[PDB]
Amino acid sequence: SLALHKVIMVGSGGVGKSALTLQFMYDEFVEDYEPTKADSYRKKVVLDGEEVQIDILDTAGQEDYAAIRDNYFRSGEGFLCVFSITEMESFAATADFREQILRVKEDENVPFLLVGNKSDLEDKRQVSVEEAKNRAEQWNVNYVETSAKTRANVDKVFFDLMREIRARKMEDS
Amino acid sequence: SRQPPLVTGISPNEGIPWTKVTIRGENLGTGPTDLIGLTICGHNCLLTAEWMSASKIVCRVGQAKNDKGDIIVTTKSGGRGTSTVSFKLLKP
Ligand SMILES: Nc1nc2c(ncn2[C@@H]2O[C@H](COP(=O)(O)OP(=O)(O)NP(=O)(O)O)[C@@H](O)[C@H]2O)c(=O)[nH]1
Ligand SMILES: [Mg+2]
Repeated sequence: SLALHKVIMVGSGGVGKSALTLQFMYDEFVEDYEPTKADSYRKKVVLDGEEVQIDILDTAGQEDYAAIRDNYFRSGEGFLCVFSITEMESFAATADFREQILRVKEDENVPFLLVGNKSDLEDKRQVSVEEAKNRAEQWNVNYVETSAKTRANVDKVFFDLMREIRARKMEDS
Repeated sequence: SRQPPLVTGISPNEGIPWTKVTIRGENLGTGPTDLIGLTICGHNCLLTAEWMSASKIVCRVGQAKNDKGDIIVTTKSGGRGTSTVSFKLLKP
């Protein structure tokens, strides 16, 4: 009977979709290599004082998915589009994910956040803050830099995305 | 003693029989010997269950007996648990 916000993690391989998820879900961070196929998480969280349930579908980075993505994306209400600030390639890949998402959901204003992860590795930054911000404004979505390691802004991106999904459900009901 | 097990994460969330899955949650056991029950889709997976921490257990799924992807963990300390997520058993 509680509200249920369905979030979907998208982005290229190794950008930190799982790390962000596991830090948010279990307050942990471990430097490990474990490519994702498709993982599901769901727990009670308190959003602006109200108890709700967040559901997170953590997906594969590899672009070896085509029609599979469509099904996943269709089941989600909000998306965290993640890339690593240390890998320009993952950043350029976001345009594709965005395209594929807007298509299946048939909504240009679907809850969406551009996430520049691995902010703690400033020394290896390949994507400038300015560049990332401009793209976010072009798509009309917020941009947030995160660190699954120090947890900086991790809770924020999940909460902000939920607030968007929340707002969305207000309008439609 | 402790509270009931609560499975809140499943990785991956689907797979063919005998797929290795990582189970995440709360109160999944105060120790390796605390685990006395592990059923996924009605299938008893206890024999392949490897306790890692109170928030993590790894095991292998087996052929379903149920059509619901329920993940039931039972510990000596907290009893029978529940899950917020489900597993989808795939066919080869
Ligand atoms: N320093 C640092 N390392 C991070 C951060 N986020 C992820 N990492 C590291 O980067 C690696 C890849 O992270 P991971 O979460 O597996 O990436 P992914 O996007 O889920 N991979 P895939 O698409 O293959 O499923 C891991 O070794 C992880 O510890 C971060 O914010 N800071
Ligand atoms: Mg992953």
